[PDB]
Amino acid sequence: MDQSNRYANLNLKESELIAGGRHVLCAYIMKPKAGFGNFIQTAAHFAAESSTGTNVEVSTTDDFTRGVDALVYEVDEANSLMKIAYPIELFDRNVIDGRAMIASFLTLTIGNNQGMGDVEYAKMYDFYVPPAYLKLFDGPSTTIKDLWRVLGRPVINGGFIVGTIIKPKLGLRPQPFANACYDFWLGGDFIKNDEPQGNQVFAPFKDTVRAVADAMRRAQDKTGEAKLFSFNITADDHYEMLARGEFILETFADNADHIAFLVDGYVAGPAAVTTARRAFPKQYLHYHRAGHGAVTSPQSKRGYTAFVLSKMARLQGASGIHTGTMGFGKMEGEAADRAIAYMITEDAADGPYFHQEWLGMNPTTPIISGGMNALRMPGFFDNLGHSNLIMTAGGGAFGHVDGGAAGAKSLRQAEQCWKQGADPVEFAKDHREFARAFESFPQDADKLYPNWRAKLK
Amino acid sequence: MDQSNRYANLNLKESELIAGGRHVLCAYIMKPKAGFGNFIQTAAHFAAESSTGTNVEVSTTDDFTRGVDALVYEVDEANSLMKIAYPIELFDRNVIDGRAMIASFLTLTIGNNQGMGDVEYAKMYDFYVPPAYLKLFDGPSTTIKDLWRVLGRPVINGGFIVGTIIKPKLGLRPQPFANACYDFWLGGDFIKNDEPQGNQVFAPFKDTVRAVADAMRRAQDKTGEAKLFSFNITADDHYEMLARGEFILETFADNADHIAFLVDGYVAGPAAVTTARRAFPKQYLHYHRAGHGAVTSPQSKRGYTAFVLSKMARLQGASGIHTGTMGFGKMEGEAADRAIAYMITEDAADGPYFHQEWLGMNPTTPIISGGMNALRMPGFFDNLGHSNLIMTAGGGAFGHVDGGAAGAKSLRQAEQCWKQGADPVEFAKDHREFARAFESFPQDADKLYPNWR
Amino acid sequence: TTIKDLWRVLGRPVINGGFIVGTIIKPKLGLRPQPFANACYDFWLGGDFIKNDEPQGNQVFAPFKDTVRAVADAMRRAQDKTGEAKLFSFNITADDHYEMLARGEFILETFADNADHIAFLVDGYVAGPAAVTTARRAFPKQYLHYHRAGHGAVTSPQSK
Ligand SMILES: [Mg+2]
Ligand SMILES: [Mg+2]
Repeated sequence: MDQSNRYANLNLKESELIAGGRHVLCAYIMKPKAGFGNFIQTAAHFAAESSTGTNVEVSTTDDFTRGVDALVYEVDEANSLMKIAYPIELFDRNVIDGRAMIASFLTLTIGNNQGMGDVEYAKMYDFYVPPAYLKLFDGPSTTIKDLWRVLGRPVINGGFIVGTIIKPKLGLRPQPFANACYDFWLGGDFIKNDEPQGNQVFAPFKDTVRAVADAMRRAQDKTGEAKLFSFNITADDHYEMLARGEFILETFADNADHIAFLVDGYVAGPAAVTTARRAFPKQYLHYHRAGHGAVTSPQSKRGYTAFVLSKMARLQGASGIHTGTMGFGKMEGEAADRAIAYMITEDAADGPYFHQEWLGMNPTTPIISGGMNALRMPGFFDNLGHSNLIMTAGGGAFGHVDGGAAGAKSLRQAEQCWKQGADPVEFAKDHREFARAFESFPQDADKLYPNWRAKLK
Repeated sequence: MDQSNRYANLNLKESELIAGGRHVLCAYIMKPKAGFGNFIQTAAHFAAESSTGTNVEVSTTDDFTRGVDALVYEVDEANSLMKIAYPIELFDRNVIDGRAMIASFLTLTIGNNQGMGDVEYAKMYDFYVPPAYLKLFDGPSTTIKDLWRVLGRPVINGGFIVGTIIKPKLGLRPQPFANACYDFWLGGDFIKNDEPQGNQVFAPFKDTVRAVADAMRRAQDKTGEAKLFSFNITADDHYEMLARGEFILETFADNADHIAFLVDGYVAGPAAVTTARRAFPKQYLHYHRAGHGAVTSPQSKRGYTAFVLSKMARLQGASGIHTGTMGFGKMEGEAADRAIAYMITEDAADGPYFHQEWLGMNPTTPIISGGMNALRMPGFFDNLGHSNLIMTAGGGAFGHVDGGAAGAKSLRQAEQCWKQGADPVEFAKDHREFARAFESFPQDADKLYPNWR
Repeated sequence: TTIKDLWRVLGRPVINGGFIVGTIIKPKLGLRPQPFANACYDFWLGGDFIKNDEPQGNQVFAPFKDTVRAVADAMRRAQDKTGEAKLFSFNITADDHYEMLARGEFILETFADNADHIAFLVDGYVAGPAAVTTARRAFPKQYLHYHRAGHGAVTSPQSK
């Protein structure tokens, strides 16, 4: 059956839908399967499956139902574009506090529509949230501002947070793990657990947390500077997440405000993110997106983009989220992903299809991770336009010839170099640790700074 | 960094890895990106990223780390096949109870490896869980057995549970919603909330729950048979899920054991599933997989298959999960998906790559939903081989010419027809409601039963 | 939570959103639930914000649950008539931490889609820092209205 009469209204104007403030708008790149309806027919069916409908007419359908139908308001078949308007009354709300839930947004806008037999593929590229729905989201409670304050930096434009991941990803016992933390902290600010690190049998959670707490205390006493750690508290069980978080804060004691909580938000889901967000609003919530590539990759024609994911994470209340290296590291990414960073940090920003006003909702920090080092940094910062962010370089720090501490300093210096607009090769002459990064990663040094060896050694 | 020397050992035998009981095994269909390492090099890097490694050598790496490395033990480049052995010590365990978590399995085996710059794509098709790891998973607490007991059916081979979804998907107010439930329940057993139904402003949760409870009481008094409802308790907030669940059970009272709890497990995640599983172990946990098609579709070359999803759901403790219509309904699916059902229901079963022993872990029910009706059912049951399952037909029930109750009866009769081995067209002469399904869905009747007129 | 969050609910700009027109329903105590709610509705036809008077709560003549429900109905009616959002600041003060939680939780569930229109008033000087923190930590997303009743015993310039 053809449902385009009911679920398509191409005469609706996007500007009026936005001005009305009663509709969530979603922009998809969609292709119908061969042998079914045309583009508008398939889009109308997509809208029906994503709101009030099904594949057949039902006797229960009355007047009221029609008013909450999702509507295809714009199509561009040549570019495979479909835009759908979802009345805000469709989205589920908490009984306990009347607030919105991202689970409902996902269920309607990217749920059953992903398994439709007449659709080859459909991927969400952007969404618009009006004030009436936006204000019902948690939003971030803790921001980079709170990390800057702990570090003794200015709370506005406090700058670059030098970070790392203790490698190996898994395998280090509690004390060796803690010793590596101490070493890095002599030169750097921030350490994160690698995504799967927790309570493995060879590195029990409580032993590791205690050793790291001792290492932080020692590093702070030596350097006279505050240090930060992001612990993985991810679990299937809500109560396990609470047990981990509570143990950490009590253990760190006077250093409890130096602690972020990492959550594997993509694989554990929105429920895990919210547990951390609502139980620990005063602790920086570090959304780790491990597994997101299954849908967000440009190779994928389904689900949603990294842009959409990041925008949702801000609404969920992530204090920071991994935005990728934007083509400058080892993982998949593009230079145009800078727009992701601005969507999560600014009060107003443009997506690929919709302009978004955040109405003073707190920003989410871009966390930069994956195959970065001191040499690759100036190019990254040039593309982005700022260094108010966290960057974690595991290999870039501990792979430095002179070790972790020196590795941390080369990262520090690389951003200092970028900030003062200096030539990296010339800058390196007067900055040892940064100059030693060229020798640590020669392949990168030859590609990025072709004639470095002649000038430097 | 060529990391094949450390993270690849093709001389390891799969049979010995299984016999040892110390490794989770994963089977992936993978393709390297052009311009990087070869197949084995890329697989080794994949294994490193999925366990102990990174893209560069690090000074901190000691010899203990080497013992917990994931290892590529088998490759078949021509068929894009890569098999990896993950030592069970890698997987995270609860501090509170020492039990396993699926979140850790997912993070290692299908996490950061999905964003690697040197991999075009990689999708998991099967996994093997040894006894030492398997026994640490929750597993299902409630099964179809418990639903059969409530219905007054035999607890062994209690048969087909006739179900539906109250359509429209959203839009019905509490009393009209409840009236439709009552109507269906005159002929059927089971009703589920549609995946997004909850506490919308036009149909508040508490008003709807109360109206449905009244409708169940009325339908049970009229028919003299027990009726079942599966309520959506999904939420981002753990405490919201608890509030919904607790309210429902207190409201239904003496009918509280007639209630299943539906969780949008794919979009809300494992954390939401576990909340329901651990807080309400005595209530049938209905895993709704909405959104799964983003990765599970054969069109997708990434993430994991529907088979893998279903197998994980059993470990998580789903009492039932949607397995799709196996090519017989409106959604994407294939006849070979019958193997999904057997993996979730049997104590021993074969996946596409690994044989799995469940060690007496409870079964997860196959829930059949999406564009089904009485006409499409006999073909579905023939392919599967049994009718010990729940089937929900929204359009197939309320789209019936005579209405919901008659729609329910046509579904009942369609399974009776299959069970007896009768010809659907001839069976329909003696069974009105089933015969009226041909008239209700003529397009389907013409394809499946050409000369029905 | 700040005034920014109240401005957002009112549909005002989040920067310099301006003046929030408020009142206290007088008499301070004595109004039964429905007369109390009727007075709220009346004021809300022209104003934004209503606060409980400091001692208003669960008096025997105006039970807490009956009053909260009547006010919720009055807010809904006033918003439907005016087409503008309305705000209420409820007194949740108690000696018992769990009483404060019971009151707060009841209010938010009752107001439902209007739960972000609710502030929580605490008699912070007389009940003390412990009461303030209960509200602050249990309900961080609800505007915390510190009522200072009794402060004059020390803060007055007459006091040395
Ligand atoms: Mg990592
Ligand atoms: Mg459905």
